[PDB]
Amino acid sequence: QDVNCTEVPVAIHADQLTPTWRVYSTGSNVFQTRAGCLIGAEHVNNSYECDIPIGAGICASYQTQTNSPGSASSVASQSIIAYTMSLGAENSVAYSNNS
Amino acid sequence: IAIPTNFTISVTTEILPVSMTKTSVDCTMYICGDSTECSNLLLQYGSFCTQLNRALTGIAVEQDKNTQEVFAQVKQIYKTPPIKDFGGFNFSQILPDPSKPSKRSPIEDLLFNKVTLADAGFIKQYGDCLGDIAARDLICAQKFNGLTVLPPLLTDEMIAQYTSALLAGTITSGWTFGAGPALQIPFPMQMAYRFNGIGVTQNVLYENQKLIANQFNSAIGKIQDSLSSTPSALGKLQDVVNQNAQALN
Amino acid sequence: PPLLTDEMIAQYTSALLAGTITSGWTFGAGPALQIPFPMQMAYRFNGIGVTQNVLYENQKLIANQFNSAIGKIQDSLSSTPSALGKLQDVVNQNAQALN
Amino acid sequence: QLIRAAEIRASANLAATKMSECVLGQSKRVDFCGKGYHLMSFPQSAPHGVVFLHVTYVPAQEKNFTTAPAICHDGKAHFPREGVFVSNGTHWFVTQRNFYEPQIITTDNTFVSGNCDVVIGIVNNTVYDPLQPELDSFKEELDKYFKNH
Amino acid sequence: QLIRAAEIRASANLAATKMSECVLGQSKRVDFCGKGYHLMSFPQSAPHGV
Amino acid sequence: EPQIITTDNTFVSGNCDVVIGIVNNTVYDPLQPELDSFKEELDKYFKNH
Repeated sequence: QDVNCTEVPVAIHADQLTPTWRVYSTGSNVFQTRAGCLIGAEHVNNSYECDIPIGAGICASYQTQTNSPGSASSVASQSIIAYTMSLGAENSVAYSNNS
Repeated sequence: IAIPTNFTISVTTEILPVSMTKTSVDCTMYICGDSTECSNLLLQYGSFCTQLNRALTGIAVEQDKNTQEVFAQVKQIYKTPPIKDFGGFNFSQILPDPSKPSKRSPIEDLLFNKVTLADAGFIKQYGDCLGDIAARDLICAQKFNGLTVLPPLLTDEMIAQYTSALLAGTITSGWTFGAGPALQIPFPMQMAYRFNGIGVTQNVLYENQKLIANQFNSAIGKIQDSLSSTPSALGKLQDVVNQNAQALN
Repeated sequence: PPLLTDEMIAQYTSALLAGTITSGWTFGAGPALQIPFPMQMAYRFNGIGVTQNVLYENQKLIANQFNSAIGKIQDSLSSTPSALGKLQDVVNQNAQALN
Repeated sequence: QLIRAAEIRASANLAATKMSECVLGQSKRVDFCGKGYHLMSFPQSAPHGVVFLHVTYVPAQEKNFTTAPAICHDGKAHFPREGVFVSNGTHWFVTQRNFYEPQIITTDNTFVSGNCDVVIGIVNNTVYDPLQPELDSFKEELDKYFKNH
Repeated sequence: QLIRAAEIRASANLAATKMSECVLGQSKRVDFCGKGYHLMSFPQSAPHGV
Repeated sequence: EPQIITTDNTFVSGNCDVVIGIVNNTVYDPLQPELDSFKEELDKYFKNH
């Protein structure tokens, strides 16, 4: 939180820590949000209902991405996805002046 | 007796705060800074810091709950029809404005420009306090001491979209919107329904439709005039912001 | 000291009573429109689902009841002690805290 | 902060109640949302708050008139179904309560209840039956048939 | 004092609602103003209340 | 629950020159057909006899 996150990689004093935690210090999945940045979440460009609220309109969920690992992996490898939440089903009432 | 022979349709404004600023405090960093001796000493007082963090987190989550309860009452997002012919009732004064990037109605624009937020709506600090984007003296001085402002879950754009949905539902469907399926109804007949609701016959509207529309439009315009002119109109929201800022200071 | 004196609150209550008695519910929605009080009670009977005539054909009786009821209230206050319990409890709490 | 959050929770609950009862419906609760009879309401977002524009109906330009609670005709007491008996000095009409729309007193806009000895202030006037003139229209035809032929 | 002041504000808000809904009008919501079908309410002043 | 537009489920106010969107149709009065029922009897009496 409140870190860009160009600081995070070694700002935790990663030298004297465990490699397991350092796995979450860097990676291909680094997403910038107004609530800081998110490590370990894939940013999808489509919207769902809010499952886990991160903040500033960004929510996170655990979804069957059905990506290349999805096609390859039998389990259809499920990851954590970060998305912009959708307010609700979109509708338009057929308004007329004599209907 | 005394029976009125005419009417005025009046638009009045009511302002209600819905949420505070989501604030969190690192108890250990406030009390002890970076000293390890003070932290070890503070470990001897028990779970006071955990209690304080729990209470502040409860408040923070409650703020999002408040906003959701107020604004997320609508099941579905509605659009007003492209052709905006509502029998003389204008509404191009409270509906979203496509030209502006924010997609806010003009009244919403005036309202957002009258509450300064006390510069308390900033979270990140690096890059030299975001290159002065976040007010240095207040925000950075506060949060160097473990005092952070968390961002709300719903953005301003999302709250504006919820409001637009509510207006679209009201204009295109009436109250059927909120009791089940949305049922379209021409707006003059909606106003006639509502006239029946207050004890006035339908014909009083259909035989005065132009006058009623003109009065409604003029009142809506006067609302912006008053908000733009009248000082301290949004006093309550500013009071909330000022109280939070003063407590943190 | 409070901003509004007891005399001023009493004046406000007198204004509300006069408005109600002389104009029904009209003075809370716009101009105060005078209406004979029996017609007020007829309207208020219609509001609770009882036809107008029921009032007019029983006016005297209804009046006699209303007046009597008011008297009883005074008695229930003059005789029964601890009737104003809530206000006394507020005063007692404040006094005990200050002590 | 806990106390202030409780206060803001009260405000947010009130705001949600107003959103339900004034934007999503029409409220009969006087002064709950708007001064005057509430027609509708429109919400607007403000920083950390909501602004409701309450559109209400305020009567204006009232004139005095004289009133009675019932009309005695043919020994029967007539009361208005939905309206008031109103007099403009000479003639008696029935008008809806919140807007002056005078109408002739007929059996369609009045109902009978008892004789006119029990109601205080009952006045004398004619109640027009829309069926008698229609019947007479061809009772005249009968008279013409039996007099001119 | 702050907690007690929050409690009285809730009684004053309730009192204001009763003033509006029962003195300035006729209320259909039940048991809000009295027991039975509400006809009309009258306000009176008490040293710190109504 | 569709019903026929009659003079018992409608009320009259003014002439159809001020309401926007008014449409033409017959409003059925229950008394006219019944009265015509024996107006025909009158016509029969005064024409066939």
